[PDB]
Amino acid sequence: ETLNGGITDMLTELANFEKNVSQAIHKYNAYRKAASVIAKYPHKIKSGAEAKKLPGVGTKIAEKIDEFLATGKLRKLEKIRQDDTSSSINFLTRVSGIGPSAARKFVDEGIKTLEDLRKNEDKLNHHQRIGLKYFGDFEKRIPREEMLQMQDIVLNEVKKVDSEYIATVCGSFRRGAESSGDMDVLLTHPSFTSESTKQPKLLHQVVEQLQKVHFITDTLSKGETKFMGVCQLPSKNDEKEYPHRRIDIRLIPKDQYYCGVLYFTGSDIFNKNMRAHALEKGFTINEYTIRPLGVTGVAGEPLPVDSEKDIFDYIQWKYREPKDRSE
DNA sequence: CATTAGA
DNA sequence: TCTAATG
Ligand code: NA
Ligand code: NA
Repeated sequence: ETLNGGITDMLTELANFEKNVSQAIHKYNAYRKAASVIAKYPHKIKSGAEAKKLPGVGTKIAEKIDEFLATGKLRKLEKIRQDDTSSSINFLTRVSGIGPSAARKFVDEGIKTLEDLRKNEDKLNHHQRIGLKYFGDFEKRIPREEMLQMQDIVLNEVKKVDSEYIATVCGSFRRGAESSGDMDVLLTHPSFTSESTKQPKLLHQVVEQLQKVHFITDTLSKGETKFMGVCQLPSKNDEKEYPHRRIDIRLIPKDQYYCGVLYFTGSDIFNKNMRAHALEKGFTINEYTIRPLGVTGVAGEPLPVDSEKDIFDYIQWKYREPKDRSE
């Protein structure tokens, strides 16, 4: 957690670079299992050889660990950190819609900068267009203050469209959080579940409602169950307009709402931990259901959930407010 | 780990 | 269809 800090830090810098800059899946997959285990290690790594005794650590990484142990730096790391090209890839990538794949391509074409991007908006598809368009706003965190405003809006229209709809703002926002990266709305309706063959309109209707009143201002992607777009708070009695914020709404079969809601609320850790608990308690939990575990090894049979409570009860735990779903 | 776009 | 990109 800190005893192995720079080493795992370096290890991860390395990993990242294989993946994005080069296309070295393996190498990259390498650096990471390494960084995974040396991080688990209970003692201060004093040398290569020592590290070396670990699973995943090879001659390769070892060598690296020595140089870094020996001197506060690594050359390769020093070179990459300099390198224009690899620098560029790191940057473009920050643009929603721009992955490494495209990052690479643009670069080799000569688009390195943000400006570069503009002069060639034409080489970009929609997503990247918006991504570029709202680059600055997309990077800004979302105040809880704002979040409450946003939330207030969505729940409102959603209702007006159908009073039978159930929506939930999941994420850190849900768990207290003073800020947030983007709004996630979990949605379901009673006429939509595991069997009942869809009703795409169900998503569509609300997306529409939202655009109608000007909340959603762009669409990154609209499918029949997942909409990914852009929103914005009505810039009041002017002098101050709001940022463009990413937003995603997802339709869920009423019959899996809670797991889904559980899950999305996180935290990444509470999950696992909650996840690990249900196992002993003779169960299984994933994004959608909860299945009693059978002896033969595994087993199935989706248990009936009407609230986040049902889940807890099931596994006989303490209903934990979201606020405290921190770990 | 799954869904949407794209070409 | 495969492949990319967010989540
Ligand atoms: Na080893
Ligand atoms: Na990006």
